[PDB]
Amino acid sequence: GKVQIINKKLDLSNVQSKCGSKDNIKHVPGGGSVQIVYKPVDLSKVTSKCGSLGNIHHK
Amino acid sequence: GKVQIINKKLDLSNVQSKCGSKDNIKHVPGGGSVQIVYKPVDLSKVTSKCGSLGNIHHK
Amino acid sequence: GKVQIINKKLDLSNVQSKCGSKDNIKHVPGGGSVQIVYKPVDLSKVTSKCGSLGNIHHK
Amino acid sequence: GKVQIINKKLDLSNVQSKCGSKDNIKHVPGGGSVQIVYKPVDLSKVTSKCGSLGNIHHK
Amino acid sequence: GKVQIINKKLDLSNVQSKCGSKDNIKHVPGGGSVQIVYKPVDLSKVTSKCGSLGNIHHK
Amino acid sequence: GKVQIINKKLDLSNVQSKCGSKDNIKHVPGGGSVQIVYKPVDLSKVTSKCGSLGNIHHK
Repeated sequence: GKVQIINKKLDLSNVQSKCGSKDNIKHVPGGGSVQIVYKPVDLSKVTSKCGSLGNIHHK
Repeated sequence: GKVQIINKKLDLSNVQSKCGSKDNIKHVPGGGSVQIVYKPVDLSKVTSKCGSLGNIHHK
Repeated sequence: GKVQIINKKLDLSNVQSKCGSKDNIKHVPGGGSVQIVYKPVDLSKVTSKCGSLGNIHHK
Repeated sequence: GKVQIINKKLDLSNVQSKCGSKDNIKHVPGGGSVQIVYKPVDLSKVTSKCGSLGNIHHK
Repeated sequence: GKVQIINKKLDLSNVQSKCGSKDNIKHVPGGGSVQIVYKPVDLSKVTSKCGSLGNIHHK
Repeated sequence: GKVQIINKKLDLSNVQSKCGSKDNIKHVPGGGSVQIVYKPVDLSKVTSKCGSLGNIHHK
């Protein structure tokens, strides 16, 4: 009678990245009173080398 | 009688990236009172490489 | 009777990138009172390379 | 007696990029009172190379 | 009886890019009171290259 | 008997780009009061090379 065939292959990916990240004072609603005092002296050399943010295949 | 065939391949990707990231004082609704005092002195060298933000194939 | 054949390949991508990024004072609704005081002296060299933001094939 | 054949290949890409990125004071609705004071002194050399923002094939 | 054949091969892209980008004081609805005071002395060299923003083939 | 054959091969692209980019004070609806003071003293040297904003093929 009837015949049916299905093949699927399915990749789904969702990548958020920050190579070498620094994040400061990230959220301040400020209800009532808040005070923040911070220095630093950073002198910063940053190096970062992110890999493929990906779906990837080889050879 | 009747025949149906399907083949699929599907790759779906969503990507967000920052390379060498510095993020500062990121959200301040400030509904009452806020004070922030911050330096730094950065003296900063940043180097960064981001790989393929991608769907990718080799050989 | 009836024969039907389908092949699909689909790559779907959404990408955002910031190579070398510094992001400052990103959102201030400031609904009451806010004060922010910030320096720095950056003295800054930035180098960045972003790879393919892509769907990509080689060989 | 009926036959149907379909082949599809589809790439769909949406890309946004910055190379050598800096963002400052990105959004200020400022509905009450806000004061921001910021320097920097940058001395900034920026070098950047954004690769193919693309659908791409080689060899 | 009826034979039908379809082939499709489609690349679709949407791209936005800013090589070397500095973006300052990006959006200020300023609905109450805002004061922003900012320098810099930038002393700045910028060099940038953007690769093909494209659908691309090399053989 | 009735036969139909279709082939399509399509590249479609939309691109916006800037090279050596700087954007200053991009949008100020200023619905209450705003004051901004910002220099820069830049000494700016800029070099830039945007590649093909295109659908492209070689060899």
